[PDB]
Amino acid sequence: AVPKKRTSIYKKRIRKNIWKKKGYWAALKAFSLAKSLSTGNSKSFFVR
Amino acid sequence: SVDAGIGVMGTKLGMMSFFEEDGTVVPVTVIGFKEGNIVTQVKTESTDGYNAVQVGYERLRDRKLTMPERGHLNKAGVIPMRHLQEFRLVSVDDFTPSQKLLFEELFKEGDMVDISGTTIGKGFQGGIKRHNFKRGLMTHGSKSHRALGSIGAGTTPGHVYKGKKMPGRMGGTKTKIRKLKIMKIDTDLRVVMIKGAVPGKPGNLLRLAPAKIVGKNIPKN
Amino acid sequence: MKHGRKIHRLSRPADQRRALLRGLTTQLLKHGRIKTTRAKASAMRKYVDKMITLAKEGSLHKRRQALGFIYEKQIVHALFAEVPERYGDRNGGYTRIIRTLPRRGDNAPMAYIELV
Amino acid sequence: MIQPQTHLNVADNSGARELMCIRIIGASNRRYARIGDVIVAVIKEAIPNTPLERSEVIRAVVVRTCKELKRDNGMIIRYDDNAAVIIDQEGNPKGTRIFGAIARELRQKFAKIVSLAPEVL
Amino acid sequence: RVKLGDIMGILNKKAVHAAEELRPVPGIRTGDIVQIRLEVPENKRRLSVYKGIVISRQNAGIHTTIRIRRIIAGVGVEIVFPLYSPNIKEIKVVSHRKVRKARLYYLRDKLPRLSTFK
RNA sequence: AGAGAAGGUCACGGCGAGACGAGCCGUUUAUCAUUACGAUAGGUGUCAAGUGGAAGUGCAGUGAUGUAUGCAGCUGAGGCAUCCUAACAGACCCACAGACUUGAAC
RNA sequence: CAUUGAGAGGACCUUUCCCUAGUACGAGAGGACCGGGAAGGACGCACCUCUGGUGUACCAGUUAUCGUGCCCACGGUAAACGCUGGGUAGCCAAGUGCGGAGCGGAUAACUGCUGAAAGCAUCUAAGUAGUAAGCCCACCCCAAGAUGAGUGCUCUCCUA
RNA sequence: UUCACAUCGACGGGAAGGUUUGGCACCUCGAUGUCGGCUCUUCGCCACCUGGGGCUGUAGUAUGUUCCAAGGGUUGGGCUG
RNA sequence: GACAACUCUCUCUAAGGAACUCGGCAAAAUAGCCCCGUAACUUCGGGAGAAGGGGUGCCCCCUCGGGGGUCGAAGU
Ligand SMILES: [Mg+2]
Ligand SMILES: [Mg+2]
Ligand SMILES: [Mg+2]
Ligand SMILES: [Mg+2]
Ligand SMILES: [Mg+2]
Ligand SMILES: [Mg+2]
Ligand SMILES: [Mg+2]
Ligand SMILES: [Mg+2]
Ligand SMILES: [Mg+2]
Ligand SMILES: [Mg+2]
Ligand SMILES: [Mg+2]
Ligand SMILES: [Mg+2]
Ligand SMILES: [Mg+2]
Ligand SMILES: [Mg+2]
Ligand SMILES: [Mg+2]
Ligand SMILES: [Mg+2]
Ligand SMILES: [Mg+2]
Ligand SMILES: [Mg+2]
Ligand SMILES: [Mg+2]
Ligand SMILES: [Mg+2]
Ligand SMILES: [Mg+2]
Ligand SMILES: [Mg+2]
Ligand SMILES: [Mg+2]
Ligand SMILES: [Mg+2]
Ligand SMILES: [Mg+2]
Ligand SMILES: [Mg+2]
Ligand SMILES: [Mg+2]
Ligand SMILES: [Mg+2]
Ligand SMILES: [Mg+2]
Ligand SMILES: [Mg+2]
Ligand SMILES: [Mg+2]
Ligand SMILES: [Mg+2]
Ligand SMILES: [Mg+2]
Ligand SMILES: [Mg+2]
Ligand SMILES: [Mg+2]
Ligand SMILES: [Mg+2]
Ligand SMILES: [Mg+2]
Ligand SMILES: [Mg+2]
Ligand SMILES: [Mg+2]
Ligand SMILES: [Mg+2]
Ligand SMILES: [Mg+2]
Ligand SMILES: [Mg+2]
Ligand SMILES: [Mg+2]
Ligand SMILES: [Mg+2]
Ligand SMILES: [Mg+2]
Ligand SMILES: [Mg+2]
Ligand SMILES: [Mg+2]
Ligand SMILES: [Mg+2]
Ligand SMILES: [Mg+2]
Ligand SMILES: [Mg+2]
Ligand SMILES: [Mg+2]
Ligand SMILES: [Mg+2]
Ligand SMILES: [Mg+2]
Ligand SMILES: [Mg+2]
Ligand SMILES: [Mg+2]
Ligand SMILES: [Mg+2]
Ligand SMILES: [Mg+2]
Ligand SMILES: [Mg+2]
Ligand SMILES: [Mg+2]
Ligand SMILES: [Mg+2]
Ligand SMILES: [Mg+2]
Ligand SMILES: [Mg+2]
Ligand SMILES: [Mg+2]
Ligand SMILES: [Mg+2]
Ligand SMILES: [Mg+2]
Ligand SMILES: [Mg+2]
Ligand SMILES: [Mg+2]
Ligand SMILES: [Mg+2]
Ligand SMILES: [Mg+2]
Ligand SMILES: [Mg+2]
Ligand SMILES: [Mg+2]
Ligand SMILES: [Mg+2]
Ligand SMILES: [Mg+2]
Ligand SMILES: [Mg+2]
Ligand SMILES: [Mg+2]
Ligand SMILES: [Mg+2]
Ligand SMILES: [Mg+2]
Ligand SMILES: [Mg+2]
Repeated sequence: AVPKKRTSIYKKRIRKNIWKKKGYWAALKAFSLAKSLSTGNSKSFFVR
Repeated sequence: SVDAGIGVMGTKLGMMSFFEEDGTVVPVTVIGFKEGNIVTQVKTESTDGYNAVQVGYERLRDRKLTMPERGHLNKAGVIPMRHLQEFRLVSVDDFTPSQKLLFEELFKEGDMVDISGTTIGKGFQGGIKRHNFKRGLMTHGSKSHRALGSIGAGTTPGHVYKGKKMPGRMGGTKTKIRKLKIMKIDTDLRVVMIKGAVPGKPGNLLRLAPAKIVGKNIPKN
Repeated sequence: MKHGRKIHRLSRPADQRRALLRGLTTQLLKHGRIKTTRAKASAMRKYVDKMITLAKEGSLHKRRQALGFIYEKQIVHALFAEVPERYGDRNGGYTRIIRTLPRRGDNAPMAYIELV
Repeated sequence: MIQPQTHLNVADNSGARELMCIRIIGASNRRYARIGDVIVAVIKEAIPNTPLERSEVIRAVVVRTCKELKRDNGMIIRYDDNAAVIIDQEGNPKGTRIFGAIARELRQKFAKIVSLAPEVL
Repeated sequence: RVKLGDIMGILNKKAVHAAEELRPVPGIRTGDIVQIRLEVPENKRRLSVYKGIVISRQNAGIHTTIRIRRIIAGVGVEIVFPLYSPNIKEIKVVSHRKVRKARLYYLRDKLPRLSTFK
């Protein structure tokens, strides 16, 4: 099956923005993790 | 769906076999209970628009409950409970918030019950398993096998129908098993033995009501 | 599906996964602490503990059962020396799992499994 | 669990050595003959110079299965072969003497057959 | 005061002491030649006697099961008895056979000789 | 603007829930002294269950092998106990007494 | 948190046999309507106590061969079990349960009662009575994105 | 047997349908393609069974014909492209 | 990593056993070795490994194949 038409500019921008939103949730995990290693109290975690 | 009588809730403990004097073996589900089956709230036709009684079931540590809910059970004067449910009657005069139900007083022997529960989730299931589709030919040349088949007619109508049966998620739902029978009640262990299967694996949550018989327990319409 | 199938697959077939686990535990007993993937660690717990609990009893029977798991004899004998000393009071639970930064190559979650 | 094309041994005098089942009767649209069901069979092998000729269409009742019969005692029964007994449309066995064990589960519909039996289970 | 998993196990132990009280049940394993007497719901006069070898024993609770094989009139019959059943009256070990398995299912493929009793 | 409402998401231990999200349960593991609610997972200990008689050492035998020690040994995806490991450290969103009109009441 | 239910779906299926009664009916041979009772079929909803299937978690035999120094004993390989014999939990059916209820409502055909237009008659023009596996409610799941976004209980709105 | 109209209904007439064999050539030619099975539907009613009826040349059982009714059902094989 | 549908490469499947299908297509079955036995038909070469049956592991003993023992559900 092929694409009978070509995908319009704006719709494509919406789909790719959806794929860019996962970056937002990743940035939240990363931030929380940083604030956890920034106290040096975690015994479950280790860095070198 | 007005319900005949008050029901209680219970936990499915799993099945065993149970003899009768003449050596008839009946398989039975054993339904245990926990601290609960307390009337929480009562709803009058005036106030709520209809007649119903809300029973709570499972006890719980206080922390685990949320502030709105805890406030809901403080208004009752009852202990903290995990599951609330509603039974819908035609006459609510016998019930007062904080009252307690005993399943020994609502269920005798040889009585008919109705067991509602949640089903085992089987996940995302194919056409075969979910709808009993016959499977196509396994060997002479055929490439189909467990596949769905054709899903509609030709140019006309030229789209698939609503509700046309397809692979999707199977199980994991409120199911009601009508007209069961109570074989034996044990006071010592506070347990009820019911002939046959009830939905869900042990540790489930069940709802038992006295059976709705469409002629004689219910409003005619 | 799986309901109540409790085993760790590690994305390997049975044969390889067995051999993998044997290997990883001889490493753990030889070095005392190692770095792996969180999955491999969580899977490896059971077999570590099997070996330790094995050596707590010490019988020629038990020792033969350990020899037929671990790859290197030397490590097994060392175990049957050390363990009654080091673990005598600990009733179960001989491993620590301390997780870390993920791997650069694939972003596989890592972890540090320690012989406690 | 006799079903069409199944081959059976005959349990009586009637002079059929072997039956091939073609139909189950009285069960509506069922596909399974189990013990106590009437099946239409045909004769495959016969005992020579007997009133029965091979390639005959006849009625028989299934008295033995390799599938398992469940009584209410919790008791279960499983034989080593499938066998039937050739009857009339009256319930009377054509042959007059029966081999092998049978069950008390046949006592309701067939009297004759439980009577002529060497053993009852 | 009984916790729930406890309840499920407990009910079987109660059932089995209750049944072993009325009618004590023998030590019975695979490879045991055995005679059983059933009280049939029809015929008060004679309690059915089944002889035969024990090919298997499945332990579960009140429903623990025994599988007796015997050759009868040239037709092999296996029967499955719930052990604590009220309809069983007497059960006894006639003789013991020396066997290396937990289930003799291979007795179907062997000769009739091995299933022949009484 | 500081702070972090009720609650939510994340994180962390999970599942009889699950393609992913979602759902559900947990997150210092109580006290008790008369009920029940504070063990999520793994481990360890015991129990059901399976398999079917371990290794070692004895005896018998020219030997293959049998027999005793012993319902053994292994296993235990199931129960029940016990905090021994890991549920550490924590992070993010979020708090105009609820625009305007009209009756009614006071 | 708990629910009302507009709307939407699933399901309301069918066969023998037995009482009624060898009663009506008929010279006999034959043999009922109506209403009760059981067993089945197909289909649906669950389920794992039993009977099993698989069960590359496990346990046992066993062939070839290479390891562990050698005997003993174990480990590897014989694709994704070397080959066999068993199997718990799961999942599953051939196994186990359960379902199809309504002196509810309104009709089609039809049978009717009062009864005119046509001082007779007429089931119809007024008005009504019976009655269908059909239609609609009841049964079972979903369901307030039902933007017409419902109702109920409780909770929270700090500091300067 | 009497009796056109229980059931048949000759000689002729008036229709509907659009499933047969056709006429037409409006249609697409580039890669818009015929008959059977498998799987999977769905709809029509001119009703094969199951629900209710009228008439019978319906004693009863079973029919015949017709009225309303499309909710459900409509097997497994030997033989054929 | 996880362990959905589904497709593919594979192992197994109760009772039945070609009912499948255009068609036993694909799978399953058989299999080595020694011993007994071996048809119509024939161009007298064949057919023929026809078909069909038995035996088979590991130990001792005898003769240079036979007897005795012994495990296993099953011995190329
Ligand atoms: Mg809640
Ligand atoms: Mg699931
Ligand atoms: Mg098919
Ligand atoms: Mg294919
Ligand atoms: Mg269109
Ligand atoms: Mg991969
Ligand atoms: Mg391998
Ligand atoms: Mg373990
Ligand atoms: Mg069993
Ligand atoms: Mg807050
Ligand atoms: Mg979430
Ligand atoms: Mg999580
Ligand atoms: Mg914390
Ligand atoms: Mg635990
Ligand atoms: Mg647990
Ligand atoms: Mg030994
Ligand atoms: Mg071994
Ligand atoms: Mg010696
Ligand atoms: Mg045991
Ligand atoms: Mg504690
Ligand atoms: Mg800790
Ligand atoms: Mg205001
Ligand atoms: Mg204003
Ligand atoms: Mg609701
Ligand atoms: Mg509605
Ligand atoms: Mg809508
Ligand atoms: Mg509806
Ligand atoms: Mg109805
Ligand atoms: Mg009479
Ligand atoms: Mg009737
Ligand atoms: Mg029925
Ligand atoms: Mg089962
Ligand atoms: Mg079970
Ligand atoms: Mg098996
Ligand atoms: Mg199983
Ligand atoms: Mg070497
Ligand atoms: Mg090996
Ligand atoms: Mg190698
Ligand atoms: Mg190779
Ligand atoms: Mg490999
Ligand atoms: Mg196997
Ligand atoms: Mg059933
Ligand atoms: Mg009317
Ligand atoms: Mg009339
Ligand atoms: Mg008049
Ligand atoms: Mg009149
Ligand atoms: Mg009118
Ligand atoms: Mg009516
Ligand atoms: Mg009706
Ligand atoms: Mg009906
Ligand atoms: Mg709302
Ligand atoms: Mg509005
Ligand atoms: Mg006319
Ligand atoms: Mg043209
Ligand atoms: Mg095209
Ligand atoms: Mg019509
Ligand atoms: Mg009719
Ligand atoms: Mg008629
Ligand atoms: Mg007549
Ligand atoms: Mg119809
Ligand atoms: Mg229809
Ligand atoms: Mg139809
Ligand atoms: Mg895979
Ligand atoms: Mg292979
Ligand atoms: Mg099979
Ligand atoms: Mg078989
Ligand atoms: Mg077979
Ligand atoms: Mg055969
Ligand atoms: Mg054919
Ligand atoms: Mg043929
Ligand atoms: Mg065919
Ligand atoms: Mg082939
Ligand atoms: Mg092959
Ligand atoms: Mg072979
Ligand atoms: Mg040969
Ligand atoms: Mg030839
Ligand atoms: Mg041979
Ligand atoms: Mg031999």
